[PDB]
Amino acid sequence: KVLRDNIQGITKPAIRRLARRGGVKRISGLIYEETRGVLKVFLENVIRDAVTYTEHAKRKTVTAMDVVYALKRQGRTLYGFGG
Amino acid sequence: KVLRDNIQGITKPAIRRLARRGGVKRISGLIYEETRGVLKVFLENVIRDAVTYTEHAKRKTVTAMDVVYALKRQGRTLYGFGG
Amino acid sequence: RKTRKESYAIYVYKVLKQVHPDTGISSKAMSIMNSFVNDVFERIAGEASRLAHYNKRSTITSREIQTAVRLLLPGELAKHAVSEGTKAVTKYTSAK
Amino acid sequence: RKTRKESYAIYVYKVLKQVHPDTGISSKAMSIMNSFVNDVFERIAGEASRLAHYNKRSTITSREIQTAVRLLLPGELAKHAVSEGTKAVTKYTSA
Amino acid sequence: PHRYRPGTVALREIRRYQKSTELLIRKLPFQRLVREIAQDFKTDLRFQSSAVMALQEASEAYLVALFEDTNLCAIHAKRVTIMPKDIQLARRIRGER
Amino acid sequence: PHRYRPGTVALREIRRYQKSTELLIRKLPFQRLVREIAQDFKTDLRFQSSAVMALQEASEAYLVALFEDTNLCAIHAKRVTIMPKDIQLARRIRGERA
Amino acid sequence: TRSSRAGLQFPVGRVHRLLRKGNYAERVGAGAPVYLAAVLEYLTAEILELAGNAARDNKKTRIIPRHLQLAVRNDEELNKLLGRVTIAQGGVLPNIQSVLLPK
Amino acid sequence: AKTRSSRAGLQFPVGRVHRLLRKGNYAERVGAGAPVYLAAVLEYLTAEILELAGNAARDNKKTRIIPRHLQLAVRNDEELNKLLGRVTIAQGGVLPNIQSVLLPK
Repeated sequence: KVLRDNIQGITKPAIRRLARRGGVKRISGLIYEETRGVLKVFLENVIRDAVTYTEHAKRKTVTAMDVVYALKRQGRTLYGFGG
Repeated sequence: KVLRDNIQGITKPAIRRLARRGGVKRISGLIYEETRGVLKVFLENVIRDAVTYTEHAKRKTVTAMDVVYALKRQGRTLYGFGG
Repeated sequence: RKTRKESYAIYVYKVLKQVHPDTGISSKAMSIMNSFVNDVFERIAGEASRLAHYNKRSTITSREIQTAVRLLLPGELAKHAVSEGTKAVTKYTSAK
Repeated sequence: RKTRKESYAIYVYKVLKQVHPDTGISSKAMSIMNSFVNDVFERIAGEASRLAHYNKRSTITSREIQTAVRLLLPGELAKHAVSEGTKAVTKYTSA
Repeated sequence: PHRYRPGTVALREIRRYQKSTELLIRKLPFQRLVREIAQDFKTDLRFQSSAVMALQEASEAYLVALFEDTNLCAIHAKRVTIMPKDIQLARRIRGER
Repeated sequence: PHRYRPGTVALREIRRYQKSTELLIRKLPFQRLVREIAQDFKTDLRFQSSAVMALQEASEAYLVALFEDTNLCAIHAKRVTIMPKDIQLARRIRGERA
Repeated sequence: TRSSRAGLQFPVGRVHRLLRKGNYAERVGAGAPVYLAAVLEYLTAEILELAGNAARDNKKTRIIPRHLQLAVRNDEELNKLLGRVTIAQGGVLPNIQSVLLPK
Repeated sequence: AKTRSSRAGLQFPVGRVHRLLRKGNYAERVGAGAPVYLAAVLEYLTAEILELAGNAARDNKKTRIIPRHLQLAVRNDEELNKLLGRVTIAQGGVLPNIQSVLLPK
């Protein structure tokens, strides 16, 4: 079956709060769907690598270490979850 | 003694040719000195690392390999010189 | 006298002949191919190295090279790469 | 009785007690500190490994760590790390 | 009764969210998006809860810093309003595309 | 006489220099700049000719790409002319500038 | 030779040597050099394929570095693999931005 | 002095660092000075960051370094900011920075 209709759980006020922490004052109406596409591409690229690592460890559970290793793979190193 | 007056050897028509290959149609007058400073910082960062490599090899001649290793260090990998 | 430097030049030629029998290559272009192979070698090997360490293993086996190839290469490029890899491994062990 | 998970925690608490003897540190903060130490460890070790390989040496000596630190750290931080490392080697060698 | 001028609550919200460190996406929507994207890669996958926290910490950090670059692109075009084209300029320059 | 409208030879030169691959900085000025910058790191140093060639290939590739990004920033500001602020925005985003 | 047994043009012996002399791990399995040498050969052929094509489009019999560059930067996936790489003497792709064109 | 840390005057474990350098496939052989130098550099950077983050903590009226103090610390120091320029510090937030043109006139 095809999975869909979840990206919209990243809501307009949530994207707005992220923009605020980024210092953004005024937000065009088209930004929200654009930010959803951006975040999906990001999550796709990282989860793909995380799963590749998980697969190789012969596991069925994605570990924080799999993600940490994947973030590091993409040049997006993350502190506070291991490694 | 203090060394100076060589960066201006990177001339206006040379910066212009570079901009053209970059697809730039019109060039402000203040761009030329700005490009001199940018190119200085770039060469600084790269030559510094290159020299650190020469030093460690206990040499007096900077090799193309030292430069290649430094470019690579800086995330600017270069093919065709001993990669 | 004379000094020996190894390169993949002869193998790049051999492969060039497979894909384009009627075309050749300059020295400069040859040096790029050489850089390219070394670079990609280092990149897969490094990833395979890390995979082994992450899993607390002393050995880099084809399976590490295979995963390395899938973290490294993009999509279609990986799919084909995994094929040629698995293929050559099969042919090799069945010629022991 | 859960698996032994090594940490730099004890050292980090030491340094922190030398430098701020009344200051504490949370779980997450210490996790970040631990990731910092591992990260910089890997970066220096890696650059040393490359230096050795580049010079056809089989050995990673304090001289490789030193050059690794000079390529890796920015200016002043390098200066200080180099002197604090040479100081440790000099001692170690005599005692 | 009382009404603040447009930009006043926005600026108040900037100062507020730059003071704190808590995640800004609601935890359950995010988790469901993580499981869906991963499902489309491999079925029947479990997640450590910390693996989802790690994906959310990184994801929100990425978007915060991207909104920073986006904001500069907007200002560069003498604008105050961020637009999809500012995000796209940012990502192009970053070499994400 | 004869005069092309401003921008015509700019486009001719774009087409021309995106067609070729030869270096665009004169070799000896660049070389003297390299030696000058290196002296401030270690005195009495020799350079392989290929080392200077590598530095020039790399530097020029860097500047060409940077001018691409700069051009995109200028166009972003509805402009046709690149300005130091476009470079500074480019480098800021690239993470070179702070 | 191990190349023939694997059916490769690329040297399985040399790759196994380099993997050991390279401090990647204590031990290197027997399949590892074969797989790696095959991946290396595959990517080689992918780039030579596309750059002989460039060469022919440009009316040449011999691949120069511009042909490798044309090859890599017109291919999405190669372009991405080499995205932080600089191909000596390869130039750029012809691309003028639209608004710069006369109307 | 039995420990190699003591012999070096370090708080960081030279032994464990020597272990990790061997079990890490960095080179065939690891010299005796390498772990000492490295453990000492690690100690220096550690102290550098704790210094600035205990300071942040105190500015904030707190006895405990939480990760935001580490982030304030790292991102206000130019050189720490650069060493960790591709790093993300869980739960650390951002620096307060509103752009000028956004300020009311």
